[PDB]
Amino acid sequence: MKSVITTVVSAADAAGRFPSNSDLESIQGNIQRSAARLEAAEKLAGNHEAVVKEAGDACFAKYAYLKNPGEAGENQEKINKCYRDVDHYMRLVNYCLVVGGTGPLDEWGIAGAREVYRTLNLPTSAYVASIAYTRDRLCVPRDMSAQAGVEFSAYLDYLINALS
Amino acid sequence: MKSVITTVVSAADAAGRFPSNSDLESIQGNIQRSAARLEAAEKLAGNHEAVVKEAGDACFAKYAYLKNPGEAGENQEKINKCYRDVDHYMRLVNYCLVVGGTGPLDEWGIAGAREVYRTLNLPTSAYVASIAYTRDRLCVPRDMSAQAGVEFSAYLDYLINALS
Amino acid sequence: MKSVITTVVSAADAAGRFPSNSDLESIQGNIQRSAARLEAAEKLAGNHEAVVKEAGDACFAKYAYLKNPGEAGENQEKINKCYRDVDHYMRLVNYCLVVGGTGPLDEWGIAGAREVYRTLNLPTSAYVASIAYTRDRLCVPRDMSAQAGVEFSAYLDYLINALS
Amino acid sequence: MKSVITTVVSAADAAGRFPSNSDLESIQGNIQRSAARLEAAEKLAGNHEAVVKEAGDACFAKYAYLKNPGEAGENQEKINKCYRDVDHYMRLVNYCLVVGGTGPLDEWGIAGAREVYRTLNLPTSAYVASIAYTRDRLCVPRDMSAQAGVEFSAYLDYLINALS
Amino acid sequence: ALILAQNDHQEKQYIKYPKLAAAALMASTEVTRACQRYAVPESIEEEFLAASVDKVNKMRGTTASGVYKSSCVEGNAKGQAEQARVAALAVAFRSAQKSASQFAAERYAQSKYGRDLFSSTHFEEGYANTYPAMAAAKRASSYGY
Amino acid sequence: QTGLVNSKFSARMAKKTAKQTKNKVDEYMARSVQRQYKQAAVATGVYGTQCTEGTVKGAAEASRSAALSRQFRIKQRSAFSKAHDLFEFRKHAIIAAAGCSYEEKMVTRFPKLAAAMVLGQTEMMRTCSRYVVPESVEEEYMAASVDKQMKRRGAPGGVYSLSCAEGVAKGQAEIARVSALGAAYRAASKSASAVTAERYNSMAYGRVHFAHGCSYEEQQFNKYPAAAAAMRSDSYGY
Amino acid sequence: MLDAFSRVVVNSDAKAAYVGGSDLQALKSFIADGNKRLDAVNSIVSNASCMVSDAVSGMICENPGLISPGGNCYTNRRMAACLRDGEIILRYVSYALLAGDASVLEDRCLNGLKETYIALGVPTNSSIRAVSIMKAQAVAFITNTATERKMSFAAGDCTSLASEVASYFDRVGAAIS
Amino acid sequence: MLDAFSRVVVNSDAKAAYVGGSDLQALKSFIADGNKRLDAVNSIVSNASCMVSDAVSGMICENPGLISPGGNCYTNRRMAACLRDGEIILRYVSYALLAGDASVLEDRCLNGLKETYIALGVPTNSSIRAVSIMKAQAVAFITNTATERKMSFAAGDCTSLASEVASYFDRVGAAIS
Ligand SMILES: *C(=C)C1=C(C)[C@@H](Cc2[nH]c(/C=C3N=C(/C=C4\NC(=O)[C@H](C)[C@H]4CC)C(C)=C\3CCC(=O)O)c(CCC(=O)O)c2C)NC1=O
Ligand SMILES: *CCC1=C(C)C(=O)N[C@H]1Cc1[nH]c(/C=C2\N=C(C[C@H]3NC(=O)C(CC)=C3C)C(C)=C2CCC(=O)O)c(CCC(=O)O)c1C
Ligand SMILES: *C[C@@H](*)C1=C(C)C(=O)N[C@H]1Cc1[nH]c(/C=C2\N=C(C[C@H]3NC(=O)C(CC)=C3C)C(C)=C2CCC(=O)O)c(CCC(=O)O)c1C
Ligand SMILES: *[C@@H](C)C1=C(C)C(=O)N[C@H]1Cc1[nH]c(/C=C2\N=C(C[C@H]3NC(=O)C(CC)=C3C)C(C)=C2CCC(=O)O)c(CCC(=O)O)c1C
Ligand SMILES: *[C@@H](C)[C@H]1/C(=C/C2=NC(=C\c3[nH]c(C[C@H]4NC(=O)C(C=C)=C4C)c(C)c3CCC(=O)O)/C(CCC(=O)O)=C2C)NC(=O)[C@@H]1C
Ligand SMILES: *[C@H](C)[C@H]1/C(=C/C2=NC(=C\c3[nH]c(C[C@H]4NC(=O)C(C=C)=C4C)c(C)c3CCC(=O)O)/C(CCC(=O)O)=C2C)NC(=O)[C@@H]1C
Ligand SMILES: *[C@H](C)[C@H]1/C(=C/C2=NC(=C\c3[nH]c(C[C@H]4NC(=O)C(C=C)=C4C)c(C)c3CCC(=O)O)/C(CCC(=O)O)=C2C)NC(=O)[C@@H]1C
Ligand SMILES: *[C@H](C)[C@H]1/C(=C/C2=NC(=C\c3[nH]c(C[C@H]4NC(=O)C(C=C)=C4C)c(C)c3CCC(=O)O)/C(CCC(=O)O)=C2C)NC(=O)[C@@H]1C
Ligand SMILES: *[C@H](C)[C@H]1/C(=C/C2=NC(=C\c3[nH]c(C[C@H]4NC(=O)C(C=C)=C4C)c(C)c3CCC(=O)O)/C(CCC(=O)O)=C2C)NC(=O)[C@@H]1C
Ligand SMILES: C=CC1=C(C)[C@@H](Cc2[nH]c(/C=C3N=C(/C=C4\NC(=O)[C@H](C)[C@H]4CC)C(C)=C\3CCC(=O)O)c(CCC(=O)O)c2C)NC1=O
Ligand SMILES: C=CC1=C(C)[C@@H](Cc2[nH]c(/C=C3N=C(/C=C4\NC(=O)[C@H](C)[C@H]4CC)C(C)=C\3CCC(=O)O)c(CCC(=O)O)c2C)NC1=O
Ligand SMILES: C=CC1=C(C)[C@@H](Cc2[nH]c(/C=C3N=C(/C=C4\NC(=O)[C@H](C)[C@H]4CC)C(C)=C\3CCC(=O)O)c(CCC(=O)O)c2C)NC1=O
Ligand SMILES: C=CC1=C(C)[C@@H](Cc2[nH]c(/C=C3N=C(/C=C4\NC(=O)[C@H](C)[C@H]4CC)C(C)=C\3CCC(=O)O)c(CCC(=O)O)c2C)NC1=O
Ligand SMILES: C=CC1=C(C)[C@@H](Cc2[nH]c(/C=C3N=C(/C=C4\NC(=O)[C@H](C)[C@H]4CC)C(C)=C\3CCC(=O)O)c(CCC(=O)O)c2C)NC1=O
Repeated sequence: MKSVITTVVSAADAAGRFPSNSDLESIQGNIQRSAARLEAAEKLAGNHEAVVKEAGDACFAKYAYLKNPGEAGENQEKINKCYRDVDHYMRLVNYCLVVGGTGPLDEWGIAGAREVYRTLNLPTSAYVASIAYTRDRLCVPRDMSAQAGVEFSAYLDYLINALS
Repeated sequence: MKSVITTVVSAADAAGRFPSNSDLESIQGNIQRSAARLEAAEKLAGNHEAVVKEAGDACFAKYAYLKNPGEAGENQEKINKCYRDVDHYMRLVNYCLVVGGTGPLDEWGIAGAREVYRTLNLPTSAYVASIAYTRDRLCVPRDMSAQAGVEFSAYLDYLINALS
Repeated sequence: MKSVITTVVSAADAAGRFPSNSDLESIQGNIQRSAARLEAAEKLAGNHEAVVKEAGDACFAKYAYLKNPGEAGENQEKINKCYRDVDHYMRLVNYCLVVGGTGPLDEWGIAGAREVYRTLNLPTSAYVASIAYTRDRLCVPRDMSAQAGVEFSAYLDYLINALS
Repeated sequence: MKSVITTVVSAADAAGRFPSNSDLESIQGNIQRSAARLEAAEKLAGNHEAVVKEAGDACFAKYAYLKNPGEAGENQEKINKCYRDVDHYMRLVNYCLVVGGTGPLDEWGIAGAREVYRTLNLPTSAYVASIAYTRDRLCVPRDMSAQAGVEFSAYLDYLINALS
Repeated sequence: ALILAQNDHQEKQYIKYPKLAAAALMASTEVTRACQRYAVPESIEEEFLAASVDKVNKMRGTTASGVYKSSCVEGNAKGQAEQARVAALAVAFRSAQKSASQFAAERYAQSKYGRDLFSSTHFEEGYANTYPAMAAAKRASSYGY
Repeated sequence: QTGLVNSKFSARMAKKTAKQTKNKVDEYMARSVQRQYKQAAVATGVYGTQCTEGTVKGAAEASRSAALSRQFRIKQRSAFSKAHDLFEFRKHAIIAAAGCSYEEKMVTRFPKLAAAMVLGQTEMMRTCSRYVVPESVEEEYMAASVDKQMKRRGAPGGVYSLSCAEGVAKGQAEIARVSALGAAYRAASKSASAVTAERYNSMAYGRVHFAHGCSYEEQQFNKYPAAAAAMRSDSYGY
Repeated sequence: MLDAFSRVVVNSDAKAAYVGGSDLQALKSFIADGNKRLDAVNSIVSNASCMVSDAVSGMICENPGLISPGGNCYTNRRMAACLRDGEIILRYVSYALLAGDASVLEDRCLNGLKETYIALGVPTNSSIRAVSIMKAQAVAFITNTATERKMSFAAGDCTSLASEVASYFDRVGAAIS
Repeated sequence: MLDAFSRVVVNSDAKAAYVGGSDLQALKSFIADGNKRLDAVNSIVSNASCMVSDAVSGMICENPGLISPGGNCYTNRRMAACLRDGEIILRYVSYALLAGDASVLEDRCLNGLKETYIALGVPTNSSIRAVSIMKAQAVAFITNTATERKMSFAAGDCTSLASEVASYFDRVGAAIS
């Protein structure tokens, strides 16, 4: 759970000091920008069951060769394990704009994620064909406020650049 | 030395990453506080040698014995050498209020103090007889404002929290 | 605990050695010098109620300012406990004379010294102020010998030079 | 070179202390003890051509199988490379009378001696045969005095305890 | 000069005209930097080894009895001899200010300079192969310094 | 001008000689491998508390003047004691290069990179002294059994040496006293997944660096791993 | 180490449900009184060095049987080591006081210290007196009922987040005993 | 480590002076241009895993002679080193983008980097290509003139932020050669 204020107080443990004025002023900025993203949370979290039906096949419009005989998205027990798993990555980033830090990113989608994609023989470039289409689907008029798709947009291509 | 950003840029240096949205928000409190936090920079630096005279003899008001032979303040230049240092003590915290972080007071003044005052035979309470006269000489609306004022006292008794 | 004898065993412990003809040969001096250093051990012990009283206020005869409230040396219950401390100092300085080194003083007095005089905000030179009255008061033809007057005073200034 | 001086200063060096009361009396015993440990050294130096010669052929009297072909006494020069190697030890234990510890013996004489002999086919059971001949041949009124004979004996059997 | 001439004409140019044979030696050390004034020793033993040979090179700046010759002389007027000192250090700060590609060039050159004109044996061309600045300080015996 | 010996006044050679550049390429390569292991220490932006410098008002600043003055002692060694750990650090650092010819190209090149990578590999896997404590006197008397064996290289002939030197000034090792006893408490309350790798790799740390053929000692390591987490090389006298 | 932000999401993933708008009841409130939080944490550090001479010296005056031969805190090696660990229970809670959860302290301090409080001789009786006064002083140091100090404040309410300074220092005795 | 908020307290130090009232103008302008200075960084580090892959292949399609034998980027191992040190370089100029001073890099990356590619024989002219091509993408990300990613922003002056990422990027080229 990497966060904003857990990132602050740890060096005051690691160097062993007391909380001064310099340590608390970082969370004065955790008033304004903490608020502006939390509107975009439930705006996404109420509709996470709907946006997966255009997010999943956005990979499969690009990669329909994963439905070949002897493949990764070939059949219905893998298809319904695909359509179940595309929003798990968003529930990671649903909690990202809840705490404000990158907690469930660096806790549940990093360690060995480069490994088990190669080890379970599923393409690493497949999810980036599934979720960039979600990030490149931004109409700031009908989505949210102006700044609410600024930090929120930066997560959805962080997983693009971290995973591959 | 140590700043508002130095910890959160080393928390991405020791991690070895580009700065995430955790420390992207860390500079938000840097700009909400600077409206009146370097207010006390040149207000102090326009009035610094008035308060070296105001509290610099208010330690000799408490301890009026220092002119005896054997201890430090027994001749004219030695107490004149005191007034340099009590200028220096709101030098390197006047640095700190615009630096933000607590670097150059630790980097120069407050660390290494216990070893040199033991050797040079001078009481560390005989300093804080001057510093504790300053914060109760500050006025809440008259000298600065309130949110300006909280960043004066809480640096001033944090000084004697590490001097005592 | 450090002495002549408990040095050379732990010196010859980790070397995988049996004590050879330097290890015992150091103790060959430690029997004749024990006659001259324990001549002063009990004369201090047989007249210890003298030094606890007209040196503890003679300590105050150059540090008299502590008697004021706000400080910690002001009233009788903080004289009831004040003379108790030098009782622990006149005890601990007696026990070095039956050891052959600065063993019990460093183990019991110096460990933890510098951090409880200043967090109690006691001026640590006032714990040296008693000892200076003690040193040159012990004359040669009356109290101790010439060869016992030197080494108890060589035991004495270790408590001078370590406190500040 | 482990001397009765050097054994105590390294003990105070690594801990970071001055020469204290544990160190004043530790070398008090280097005058009244070395009033007799020198007494064997001028006795050994003026009678070393005979003491080495007596202890030399006492080895060859006991183990007369060294003369055989294949062993460590078969030729004239291996006769001299044996009568030399006791003159080395009768210098080294002369030297640690002058040091007063084990210094010349444990550094230059016995350190790794159980590798040269076992590789060069030298019987270390014959080395203790050639040393122990003089270990009783000293005569407590005739070779030296009894405060010097216990001194000279204690350096021989430490060498005998090493090689065995 | 006879043992660096490439031509048989150039040999004749040095035998007949002595002021040319002089400056043909001197010009070769300027361009192929095998002077003392261009040699920086790369170690503390070389700074001893270079100092060991010019104690003999300065020893011919004095006569057979030890009185000073006219050759080694560092001043003629009031203040000139001090001005020669403040001069020569700017040569020294710029001798050690070459490029990384030109220290490599005179490293092999001073080794070649010592073993061509002064060495006749195998040990003499061993101190030149191993320490170039020690061979670079080998002067040409027509000077005094 | 003349040589430095005679007839000349001030110093020369403000030029990095060929040995002098070899030290800097060693030091840059050593600071990189130092910082790279500490990236394996803290694997997030949240600090793992084995990076805890000090824990009282002054112990953090007190760790500074001890660490560099200790490094001064490693610089202050003899010609023998520098030629020894030259050859001795590298063959431990060969061993950590498990099957890589490329790393053992440049560990015979940079001896400080040999020195900087051997001890930080231990601190990455926390297979060293104060990172793992035994559970009972079953292993406590066993783990400290090699501890008195290790300092036999420290004091060679009874007289102490500067390897195990603790304090250089008044009141230094007594703040080091209270610090590492907190590390002895900081070693006591680690995670569940954490401690179940410190033991099961210190029993592999000894079997490659110290065992070399003895299947008896492998019984000692695989039942008592904390006795191997004190074993070190000859270069540290302690 | 978590905070009260990251406290509540470890059960939301444990039911794998998204953070709803029903969850915003705590999150509207905490950011709004967030300036009411750190406006008391200034007072916590501003009596740091004097705290280990207030409650700890308020303990020896309750029982002088510890400074003579016969006490656990008899020499200065253990006189300091009681008040040196006085200020750590100031220190670790300050990270947790602004965090809104004790995830900072209860792993690095409160787990393992109970058995560290076993082997020494530190009394269970004197293990609860200092933690009450250094709670009841910070009860006052939030409320500014310090009888000889009233410092600078944006006046109003702070006694709502004075509930945590009692809700934090009860689990010291609940887990060491 | 230093930065522009703490560069002045180095500058005021050696003349024994303070932070005067007229020197604030670089720093009072900082906190108002900081709202766009934070709007500059997340434009860069969103696309950052492409930025080394855009650039070092730009050295490959410029010079294909290095993937031959004899080249310093031939083997499959050494390009894993190269892409690693490709993304190191912008990871540290991104720090000076938030710091505003060069005192991040030549104490952590440039001191001796000139000499540590000397003994490794890394061709320093090729590393200049991996510096400048990264710099060209940086100014196109700041001014948003790069073709195929259109990011929303706030309008206003930004023409001086790209002016300083040139000054940092060419400096790391200035000290490697
Ligand atoms: C070889 C034939 C060859 C290349 C490889 C390529 C390298 C190169 N690219 C530029 C300009 C840009 N590079 C960019 C980076 C990326 N573009 C993308 O679409 C993704 C996001 C990313 C890689 C992950 C960008 C954004 C630009 C700016 C233009 C734009 O608007 O896209 C240069 C410098 C200028 C140029 O030469 O075109 C180079 C050298 N070009 C090659 O010729
Ligand atoms: C594993 C985390 C880590 C890294 C990376 C690191 O460099 N140190 C640790 C934790 C850490 N330490 C500090 C602060 C200090 N550490 C020291 C000790 C070192 N500094 C030195 O100068 C020397 C001598 C060569 C050593 C060993 C010191 C002195 C400090 C400063 C404390 C003080 O002097 O008051 C920090 C905090 C850095 C910050 O953000 O301020 C961390 C996380
Ligand atoms: C490993 C080298 C060694 C030998 C041999 C040995 O006996 N002790 C060590 C080093 C050493 N230390 C001293 C003196 C002191 N050592 C300590 C260490 C403890 N304090 C700590 O904080 C820790 C970490 C857990 C430890 C082990 C202390 C407190 C002292 C006293 C300092 C003093 O009184 O000056 C000595 C020399 C004297 C001695 O006999 O111990 C040596 C060689
Ligand atoms: C000629 C090479 C010499 C031989 C042979 C010798 O034994 N001494 C040389 C001649 C000589 N020079 C002096 C006095 C001075 N020489 C000076 C020049 C040196 N100082 C420098 O900084 C440098 C360049 C790095 C040089 C060459 C200076 C200056 C003096 C002092 C002049 C003065 O007026 O005092 C003497 C006199 C004895 C002496 O050493 O002072 C001689 C014999
Ligand atoms: C005769 C009574 C001996 C015996 C002696 C031999 N020693 C031989 C060689 C040898 N011995 C030493 C150790 C000795 N020399 C020293 O300088 C010192 C310390 C200062 C000591 C203790 C060394 C190092 C060597 C090898 C070098 C040398 O020649 O001195 C030797 C020759 C061995 C051979 O030629 O194979 C002999 C015969 N041999 C005996 O059996 C009894 C014990
Ligand atoms: C369909 C669009 C996807 C796809 C989905 C599959 N995932 C399979 C197994 C699997 N994947 C993960 C990672 C991800 N899923 C999660 O539930 C979580 C976190 C809780 C993460 C990070 C996990 C953990 C698992 C195993 C458990 C599970 O089923 O969720 C899978 C089965 C492959 C196989 O059995 O060989 C499929 C089909 N896979 C694809 O290739 C496309 C891109
Ligand atoms: C005056 C209010 C005190 C007092 C002051 C004295 N200080 C003396 C010497 C001294 N102090 C320092 C540390 C100080 N100087 C600095 O420049 C800085 C940082 C910027 C600090 C913290 C130093 C280094 C020195 C020695 C050099 C010098 O000032 O001469 C001093 C003279 C002692 C002596 O040299 O004999 C005095 C009298 N002493 C007092 O009694 C009052 C309470
Ligand atoms: C009197 C001339 C002094 C002075 C003395 C006071 N000391 C007080 C407490 C105190 N003193 C020591 C040092 C000493 N006492 C010991 O028991 C031992 C070790 C066995 C030593 C070295 C300690 C450790 C303490 C704290 C615990 C205790 O009370 O023993 C004290 C009471 C302070 C209070 O009640 O808060 C006084 C008055 N104080 C002075 O002002 C002059 C200089
Ligand atoms: C077994 C662990 C080692 C050992 C190491 C020593 N560490 C000393 C100080 C110290 N070292 C660190 C580790 C820091 N360096 C790293 O490379 C990494 C991660 C990769 C980290 C975190 C820390 C945190 C400290 C201070 C705390 C401490 O250890 O007490 C040190 C000097 C004495 C000392 O203060 O401990 C040593 C000797 N000790 C050994 O004998 C083996 C080689
Ligand atoms: C362990 C031995 C030991 C001592 C010597 C005394 C030390 C000592 N002497 C005196 C009291 C005295 N002490 C001395 C001794 C001396 N006066 C001098 O001027 C010289 C410096 C020195 C002799 C060379 C004398 C002469 C008195 C009588 C009154 C006085 O002069 O102070 C007092 C005050 C209490 C009293 O009246 O007795 C004390 C603590 N106590 C001891 O426990
Ligand atoms: C036997 C000795 C003995 C003491 C020393 C005191 C110690 C002490 N003080 C307080 C109570 C308190 N203690 C403090 C502490 C301090 N006040 C300050 O100005 C400083 C910051 C700091 C001392 C350096 C404060 C601020 C209060 C609250 C009341 C107040 O002072 O306004 C309490 C708990 C409630 C109470 O009884 O008041 C105790 C036990 N009591 C004792 O029985
Ligand atoms: C980064 C620097 C920083 C600080 C130093 C603190 C300081 C601080 N406190 C408050 C603001 C406040 N502080 C209090 C606090 C109190 N009122 C009381 O009656 C009690 C005595 C006390 C705590 C118990 C209240 C009631 C408010 C206003 C309400 C609110 O801000 O939510 C404000 C906002 C009001 C203003 O702009 O002045 C600030 C900056 N907060 C910070 O962000
Ligand atoms: C914690 C996350 C966090 C941030 C990243 C910043 C985000 C940020 N940037 C700007 C605001 C701005 N940002 C820019 C920057 C640019 N405009 C361009 O056309 C260029 C492409 C680019 C410069 C390189 C400009 C010009 C403004 C307007 C000036 C201003 O509002 O300060 C604003 C104010 C306007 C708005 O509400 O959006 C905010 C909140 N603040 C935060 O709290
Ligand atoms: C903290 C400081 C730090 C850096 C500055 C970087 C850079 C860096 N790269 C390498 C090591 C290397 N670096 C490169 C990179 C290149 N070679 C080229 O010709 C190109 C110009 C460039 C490609 C981008 C290669 C190819 C190697 C390995 C060489 C080899 O395997 O033989 C090394 C030596 C370490 C090692 O070899 O393992 C360092 C320090 N990494 C760091 O950790």
